[PDB]
Amino acid sequence: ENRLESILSRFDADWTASDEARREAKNDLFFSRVSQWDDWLSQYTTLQYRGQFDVVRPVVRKLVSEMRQNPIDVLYRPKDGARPDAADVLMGMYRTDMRHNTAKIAVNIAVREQIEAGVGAWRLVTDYEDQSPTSNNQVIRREPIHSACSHVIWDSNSKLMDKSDARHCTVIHSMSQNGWEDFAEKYDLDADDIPSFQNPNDWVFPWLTQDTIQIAEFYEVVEKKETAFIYQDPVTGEPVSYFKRDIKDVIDDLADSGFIKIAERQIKRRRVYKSIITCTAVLKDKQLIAGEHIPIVPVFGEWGFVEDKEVYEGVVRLTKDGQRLRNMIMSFNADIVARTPKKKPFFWPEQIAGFEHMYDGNDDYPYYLLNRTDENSGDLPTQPLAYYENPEVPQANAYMLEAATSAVKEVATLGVETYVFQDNLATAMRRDGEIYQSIVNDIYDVPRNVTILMAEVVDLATGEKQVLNDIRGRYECYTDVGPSFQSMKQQNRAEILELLGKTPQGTPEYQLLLLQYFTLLDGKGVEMMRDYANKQLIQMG
Amino acid sequence: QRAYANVNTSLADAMAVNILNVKDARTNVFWADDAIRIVSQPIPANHELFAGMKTTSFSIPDVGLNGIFATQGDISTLSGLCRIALWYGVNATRPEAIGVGLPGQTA
Repeated sequence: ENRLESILSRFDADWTASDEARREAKNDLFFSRVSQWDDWLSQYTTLQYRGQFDVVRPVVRKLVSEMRQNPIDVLYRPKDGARPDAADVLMGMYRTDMRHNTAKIAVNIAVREQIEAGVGAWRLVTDYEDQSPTSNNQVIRREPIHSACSHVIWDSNSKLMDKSDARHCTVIHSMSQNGWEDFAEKYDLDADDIPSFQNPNDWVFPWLTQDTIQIAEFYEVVEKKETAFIYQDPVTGEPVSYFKRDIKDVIDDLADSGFIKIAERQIKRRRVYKSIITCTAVLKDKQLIAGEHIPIVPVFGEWGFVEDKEVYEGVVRLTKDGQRLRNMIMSFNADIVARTPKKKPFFWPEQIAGFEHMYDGNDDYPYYLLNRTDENSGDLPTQPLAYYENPEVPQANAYMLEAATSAVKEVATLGVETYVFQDNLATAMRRDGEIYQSIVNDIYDVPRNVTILMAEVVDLATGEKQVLNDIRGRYECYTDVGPSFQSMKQQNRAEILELLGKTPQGTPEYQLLLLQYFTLLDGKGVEMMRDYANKQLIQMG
Repeated sequence: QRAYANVNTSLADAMAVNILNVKDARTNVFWADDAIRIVSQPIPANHELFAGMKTTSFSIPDVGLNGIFATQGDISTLSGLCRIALWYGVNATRPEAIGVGLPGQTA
């Protein structure tokens, strides 16, 4: 009956079910980021030589560079039977509010975590922008999530790579005192009552200070049938469908503006609720957010299920044993080199009694003198002089160093190429496109294009707030993956160049060259060139 | 060695040593800021006492110190232990800079 009890039971079940993978991923992150000598728990250990002769890090760097050289971004394409330019507005909005540094950094962080540990993630948020808004005085920004394995917890009964069938997800935010204070200020929380939640990170390296304040954000999506209103468009057209949860404060202003209700239908849809919780209380209960999907997008490496249990792997998990063995063998060899008596002779003291300054190591003598006679034994016994044997690296040590290095080299090969990881990233970006499209349809002002212009049908309430009006014909574009472009003009230039590269030198070649000149950025000389191209294009009909 | 001198003469046989705290008196303490320091080390997570426990950091408010929050569990008596250990040492590096004010030192 308790909301807190239900939420905590769900979170406890999911956190328990996802324990092995989280621990392995955290170990991989620590091993491949901080130090390969992960012996914090080892007790009764004195201090000896512990070298780090890394051979896995260059492989990770090479894979990261290879996936950095090929950026991937969403590409909206019109559906089958829809208008040829049904995706221009959505694509332009997506590029406009995803061209910023934050989106690129979040994607790079997710990719690096996917390569190293095996799982990464990022998030989409909506903010109020007043200077440069994308639409409806709002912007959508993609933010990174660090250590997704331990910070983002999904539903246990989710058998999809992108978690599009999971219904809840808890994100653990950890901060210091100032971070908690500003978090409370942002979210209208109570700053004095310090929160607490499950600690997601372990104390391994001698860090003086770790995160102290913990909190959780629980996202839940509910699919239900809600009443939809079928109004009649007074500006131009035929009925437009609006939901009843929105169009609430303007439910009487639509009639004044000229919308006449025609019928009423029930339509099934998904709504997302966020709750800010701690270990003992619920701070925010069911705050509805924008979109039909949980705004967290995960990226996976080698992902699968073993027995009702998720396993995800990167490129570092299977090299750890060989790398640790190599480090241990090298440390042992360094110990052998350092703490070993050198090659020096063995002497009875009476053999060199009186000549001990000849063997000190100078070069003032032509030869070394040794005593011969003993007053009691007559003569000194004769024996071949012995020398301490020089230090030697054992054959076992050399063979195992070579074998461990060979094993690590053999096993640290992602694929043959990073094609599978790039495909998983593409799947993540397709999920990102879906989520962004839902959020845009929920908050943005999407104009409708008619074949008779763009008709922005909007209205305001008595409280001066603007309420968006969107017809149910909103999924006119499906999701694909293409090269990452910073703007629609850049994408157009790329498309024109690609078409030109395949068109032979005919009249379409001239047309495409003039088009490329038309779509060029402006200076002064290029301004003149583009003006000439525009004049030619217009004069050619 | 003489460059480090701080007193005019040395103790010469029967020098009378006068005590300067004659009465009970709550102190007033003045110092230079660098005369007192606090040396702090979090207890290592591999310490023989904190062996079977799962240790984490634990910041102390106000003062700039961090101790160890350790925790262990028991099956047979289905119970648990927690332990906050703070390791620190107050060191007076310049006692000649530290001072004490004693009022009401009447006979």
